[PDB]
Amino acid sequence: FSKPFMTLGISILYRKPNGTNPGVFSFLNPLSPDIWMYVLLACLGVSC
Amino acid sequence: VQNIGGIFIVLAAGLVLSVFVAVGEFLYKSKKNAQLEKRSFCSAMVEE
Ligand SMILES: *[C@@H]1O[C@H](CO)[C@@H](O[C@@H]2O[C@H](CO)[C@@H](O[C@@H]3O[C@H](CO[C@H]4O[C@H](CO)[C@@H](O)[C@H](O)[C@@H]4O[C@@H]4O[C@H](CO)[C@@H](O[C@@H]5O[C@H](CO)[C@H](O)[C@H](O)[C@H]5O)[C@H](O)[C@H]4NC(C)=O)[C@@H](O)[C@H](O[C@H]4O[C@H](CO)[C@@H](O)[C@H](O)[C@@H]4O)[C@@H]3O)[C@H](O)[C@H]2NC(C)=O)[C@H](O)[C@H]1NC(C)=O
Ligand SMILES: CCCCCCCC/C=C/CCCCCCCC(=O)O[C@@H](COC(=O)CCCCCCCCCCCCCCC)COP(=O)([O-])OCC[N+](C)(C)C
Ligand SMILES: CCCCCCCC/C=C/CCCCCCCC(=O)O[C@@H](COC(=O)CCCCCCCCCCCCCCC)COP(=O)([O-])OCC[N+](C)(C)C
Ligand SMILES: CC(C)CCC[C@@H](C)[C@H]1CC[C@H]2[C@@H]3CC=C4C[C@@H](O)CC[C@]4(C)[C@H]3CC[C@]12C
Ligand SMILES: CC(C)CCC[C@@H](C)[C@H]1CC[C@H]2[C@@H]3CC=C4C[C@@H](O)CC[C@]4(C)[C@H]3CC[C@]12C
Repeated sequence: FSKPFMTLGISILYRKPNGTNPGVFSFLNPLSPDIWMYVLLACLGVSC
Repeated sequence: VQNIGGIFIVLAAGLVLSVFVAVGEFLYKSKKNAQLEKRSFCSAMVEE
């Protein structure tokens, strides 16, 4: 061989995992969809 | 409902407590008016 004209390295080719975006109704996520109903039935209940 | 949960219990606890004290104030104005006309049914039925 001669001297190198390029330096290598063995590594792993693999797909990037798809970063599904936090879509525009993202702020409803910190409570469960039945709890948002339970709050809504509370403010419809306690007001009655 | 597993996470927070218990604030709905004390919401159901205080409002049942509040109906109890609502009757006791209703029976208290039937008590200060008990020296006026009759014992219960005068101040009850007019305020019912
Ligand atoms: C990037 O983000 C995206 C998000 O969209 C992702 O991209 C794609 O994700 C896909 C999902 O993994 C991936 O797979 C292709 O999609 C479909 C999947 O449909 C069914 O296809 C196969 C059946 O042919 C199944 O193997 C699949 O699992 C799938 O659903 C059901 O799964 C069951 C489990 O195997 C299967 O078998 C049943 O299993 C039970 C228990 O084991 C019983 O035995 C039962 O009897 C079995 O039937 C179910 O049958 C199956 N249901 C149905 C209705 O099929 C698929 O079309 C595709 O290829 C299939 O079909 C083609 C048709 O010709 C054929 O070419 C294939 O051989 C294969 O049969 C794939 O499976 C996509 O590849 C991927 N796309 C890309 C570009 O990546 C990525 O996940 C994200 N990327 C990263 C890195 O995260
Ligand atoms: C503290 C106040 C409480 C109020 C009580 C009432 C609460 C009653 C609520 C009850 C449930 C409402 C939210 C649903 C549950 C969210 C989970 C879900 O899966 O939905 C998802 C579908 O997107 C939707 O469909 C969301 C619903 C749309 C209407 C939102 C009205 C806002 C509430 C009106 C309040 C204003 C008036 C208030 C009074 C003046 C949302 O998630 P995503 O982002 O779409 O994820 C996918 C994105 N992606 C596809 C790219 C991957
Ligand atoms: C006294 C006691 C009460 C009496 C009983 C009465 C009976 C009541 C019993 C009710 C039982 C519960 C049934 C509903 C269950 C829904 C949960 C769910 O998973 O679905 C979805 C809810 O996401 C929504 O789409 C919500 C609807 C829009 C939100 C706005 C509503 C309030 C607006 C403001 C309020 C103003 C407040 C004013 C205050 C003065 C979430 O999943 P998804 O992925 O989004 O699904 C998409 C569906 N889609 C495609 C059709 C869109
Ligand atoms: C005042 C009223 C209108 C509020 C809304 C209705 C209340 C009474 C109901 C609606 C759904 C109910 C909850 C449904 C599920 C559970 C899980 C269980 O393991 C304990 C009770 C608990 C936590 C319930 C408590 C009472 C509850 C919150
Ligand atoms: C705990 C229940 C069962 C019995 C006690 C009820 C209490 C909360 C009620 C009964 C009598 C009420 C009082 C009766 C009259 C007056 C005068 C008015 O100008 C201001 C309110 C005031 C001062 C009321 C405040 C509330 C009161 C003290």
